Amino acid sequence: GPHMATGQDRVVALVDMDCFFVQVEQRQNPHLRNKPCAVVQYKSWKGGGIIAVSYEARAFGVTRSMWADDAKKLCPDLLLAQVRESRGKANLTKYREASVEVMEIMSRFAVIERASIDEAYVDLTSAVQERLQKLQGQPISADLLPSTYIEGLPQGPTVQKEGMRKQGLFQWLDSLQIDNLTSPDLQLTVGAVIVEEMRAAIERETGFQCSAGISHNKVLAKLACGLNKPNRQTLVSHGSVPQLFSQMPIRKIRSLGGKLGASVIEILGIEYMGELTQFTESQLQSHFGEKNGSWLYAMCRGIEHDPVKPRQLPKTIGCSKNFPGKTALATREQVQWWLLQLAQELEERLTKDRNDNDRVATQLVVSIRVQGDKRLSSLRRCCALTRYDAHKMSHDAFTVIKNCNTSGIQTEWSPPLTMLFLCATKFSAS
DNA sequence: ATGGTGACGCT
DNA sequence: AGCGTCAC
Ligand SMILES: Nc1ccn([C@H]2C[C@H](O)[C@@H](COP(=O)(O)NP(=O)(O)OP(=O)(O)O)O2)c(=O)n1
Ligand SMILES: [Mg+2]
Ligand SMILES: [Mg+2]
Repeated sequence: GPHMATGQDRVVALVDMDCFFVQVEQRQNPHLRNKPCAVVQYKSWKGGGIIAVSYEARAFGVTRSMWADDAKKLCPDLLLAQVRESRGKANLTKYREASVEVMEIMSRFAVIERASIDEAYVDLTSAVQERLQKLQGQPISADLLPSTYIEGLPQGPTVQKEGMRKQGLFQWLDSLQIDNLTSPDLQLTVGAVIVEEMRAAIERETGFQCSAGISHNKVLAKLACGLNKPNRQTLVSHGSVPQLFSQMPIRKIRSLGGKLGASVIEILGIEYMGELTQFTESQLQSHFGEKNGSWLYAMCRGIEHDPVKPRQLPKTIGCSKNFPGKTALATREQVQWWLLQLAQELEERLTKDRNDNDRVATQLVVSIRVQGDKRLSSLRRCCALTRYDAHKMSHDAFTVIKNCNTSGIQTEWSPPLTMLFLCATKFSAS
């Protein structure tokens, strides 16, 4: 009791852009605003692969990974924006640049951890402590939280979404202990006021809307973020965790959406995150390893210690292309031409990175797939990256992979190559 | 024949 | 080092 850590020591937010690549295209092209629309890559094969989908198009059943020809069957008026193609491949520069817009804004508020192209964690603990000193025990108006949901409320003793949101917010604020600066719930609430300001800045300065979660750790903030997406933010308090977890499928928690989470379900015979509380730490460690068992034991109680890492920039800059089915690369000339395309895009991105960010990459990782292997990568080889030169990079890549070629005949490639990937890594200051 | 990414863990 | 998992 008096020695039981409750994992209420930090205020962490996760900001996640709404339908991000679609909003980038809608900002650019006003004709796509407030329409069913999707972003597609590669138009020739079944109208292109959908990679992002506006909320209006989601209502028709359009999803990511669908072919656009198929999505048009569900939504005949779907509008499409296509990813740029340069050097024979999809080029994601525009989305990378839009991501820097958002991340630079967020960084004004707090140090961020870039978790993906469209989301960042924020450790707001310090900012909250400072704002609590100005909010000199004065209560927090609902007007300061105009887009905030308090998960689990309203509860206890209006049939529209906004009415429910407000009732829940009022319950929460009416019970809050504003005179106590160390109250975790108070800290979260001030965290949420800060996130409202951050989200308004993002929208004002970019035109982009986003969702956010506010809780005491990354996993709860991420989970919270998705509860009321789009264009809303969600506060998940420590106290909300038992009910929230009681019906929360295990696969919804970050890192449990794959084989480990499946093994939790299978081995333990459970379905919901809350059901984990019934195992000892040692029991969990015995099935899932020391690190995972300890993490699960705490996480099912709403407790996690993973810090928000101070890192705004990607640690790797990579370029890849798949060559599926019959397009697989079967000649040495093909392999070299495409290694060069990749190397050229990579050179351009690396040169810009070095000018903007005062660093240089030092290692080149070369990864390939051969026809017939059913693993993402078949083979990964590193070499030194000593010059930002596409012909050098492409020549070196070829050098480190050429003995994969089981062909006797000189100019053929066997088995043919279904993927090429160049990744610049091991950055140093410059 | 979603594809083109990116972070991190294990041995 | 090279392989694997998990995810946006
Ligand atoms: N498999 C995936 C997942 C994401 N992305 C890109 C396109 C997305 O717009 C963007 C962000 O991913 P996301 O957050 O998973 N989804 P998105 O922002 O489109 O919609 P929301 O559900 O977040 O509103 O990354 C991708 O290209 N391939
Ligand atoms: Mg998003
Ligand atoms: Mg995201």
